[PDB]
Amino acid sequence: LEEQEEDTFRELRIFLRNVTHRLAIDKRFRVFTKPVDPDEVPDYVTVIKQPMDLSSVISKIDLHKYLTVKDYLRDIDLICSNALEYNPDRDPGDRLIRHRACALRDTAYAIIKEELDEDFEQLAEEIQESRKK
Amino acid sequence: SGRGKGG
Repeated sequence: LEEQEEDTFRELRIFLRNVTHRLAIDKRFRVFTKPVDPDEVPDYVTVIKQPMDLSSVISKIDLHKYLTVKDYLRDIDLICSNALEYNPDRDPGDRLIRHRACALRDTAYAIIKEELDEDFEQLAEEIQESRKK
Repeated sequence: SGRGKGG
């Protein structure tokens, strides 16, 4: 019956956990594995309204907040876009974190492009569509 | 931008 829809989302979460783990253990992305700490960056909350990082993405997977890879990528994109919005481009550290943000985005999209079945993704998007009704 | 990290 409609068990098939839950099976789709279970398989989607298992896939997302795997992709996210590969990102989180990549040394390039260490800086994105924990939330930005206001004690170390006191002006961060004055720039960035919707913080995101890989530990929060893992929590969101487990609490069923991603029904599609589209929505998952929205949060990977948000990690990157927060980093490019917040961080200036004035010293070598700034350039490094900005290049890392783009690489996080590019790496996640490339894994998805390579490993995600398009008909599987499309089914997840269309179930989400039917549940909007 | 904000002021950046490491400061």
